Amino acid sequence: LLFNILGGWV
Amino acid sequence: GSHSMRYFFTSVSRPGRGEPRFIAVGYVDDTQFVRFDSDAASQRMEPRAPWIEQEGPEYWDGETRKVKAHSQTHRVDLGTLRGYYNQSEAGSHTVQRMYGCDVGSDWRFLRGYHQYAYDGKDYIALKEDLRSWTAADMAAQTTKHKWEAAHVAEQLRAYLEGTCVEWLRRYLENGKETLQRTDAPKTHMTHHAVSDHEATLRCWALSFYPAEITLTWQRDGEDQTQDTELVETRPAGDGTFQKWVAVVVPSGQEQRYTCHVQHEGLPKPLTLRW
Amino acid sequence: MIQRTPKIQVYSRHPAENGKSNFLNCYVSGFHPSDIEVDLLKNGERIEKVEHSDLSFSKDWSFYLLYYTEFTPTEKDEYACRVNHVTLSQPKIVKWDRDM
Repeated sequence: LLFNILGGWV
Repeated sequence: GSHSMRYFFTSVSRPGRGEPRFIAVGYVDDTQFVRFDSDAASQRMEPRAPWIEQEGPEYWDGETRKVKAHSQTHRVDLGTLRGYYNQSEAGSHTVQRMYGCDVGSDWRFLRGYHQYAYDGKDYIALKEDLRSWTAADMAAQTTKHKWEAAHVAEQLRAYLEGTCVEWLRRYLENGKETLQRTDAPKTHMTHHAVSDHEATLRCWALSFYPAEITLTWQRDGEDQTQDTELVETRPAGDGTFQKWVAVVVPSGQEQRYTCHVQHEGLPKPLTLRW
Repeated sequence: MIQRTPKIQVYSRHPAENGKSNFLNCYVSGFHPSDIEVDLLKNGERIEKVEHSDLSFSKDWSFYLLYYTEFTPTEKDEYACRVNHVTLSQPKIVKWDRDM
């Protein structure tokens, strides 16, 4: 299951 | 044995023609189980192993949803990073991201990881305890502050310590025929003398699973690992693995050089001779 | 830009026996950046039907791919892998030495 990535821009 | 779940992400900018190339792949141990490729036509997360194909549409909708968002994020990072280092927009550049979790033989959480690279070099990584970041340089340092402010580490830690581990166990169970197998290397030796006064002994390990292994030559039973010649473990292309180690030996002396093999799939370690 | 040279391995999926269908692998790894051209060669010519694995990468960020194709190993036929990449100034060809 993938990480629920939200607003994780560098 | 111990197990792990790992996601691997790659995004390559195409200077002139818009959308980056983005490839995402998921592994349990050495077995790939899902993939997304932005060049393929389905634009969905696709199965790569039978034991994932039983997951319902909710899974596949969620997994496509979250893998799209990974894509969009890297695509915006490509532009950002280009600014950070002040690069022209004529070159092609790469972001890679890798995260996942490890469990022991009792399937108990052992550790988490999450690292991010730019143009093939460390950018920023989550530290071992999963509460802090290590930044490669000045650019990463600015990314560190962003992510601290957004509590990205807290989100990842909760993911890596619970969700990640929990679904890994589900996968390990659902696909136990395959993921939980041990195939012992079918082993053997081949001899070859270049001229006729020194000889090369190659010791082969084949068709094994899982991919971890020890293949070593010893002299007189004393560990001689400098005059040796090894290759990286390669995939046989069918879900098992191959490796060989080789040594040079002055014709007439081989009896004090033997092959030493360890592997999960063997009841006892193997020895070899010619 | 750190760029890394691909290491190349040509081998067959199983131990090869003249006459019986099989699979030939070209496994390229340790490379950076990701763009890479891999042709599997039969007697100096290029086989049309050749699939590859999904691009992935090692702990050290260098990528690795597997190009494979079924073939039947006669005793006379020559098989090799040809790889070009930005770190190779000249295409590299590695020969399938069955009795390695």
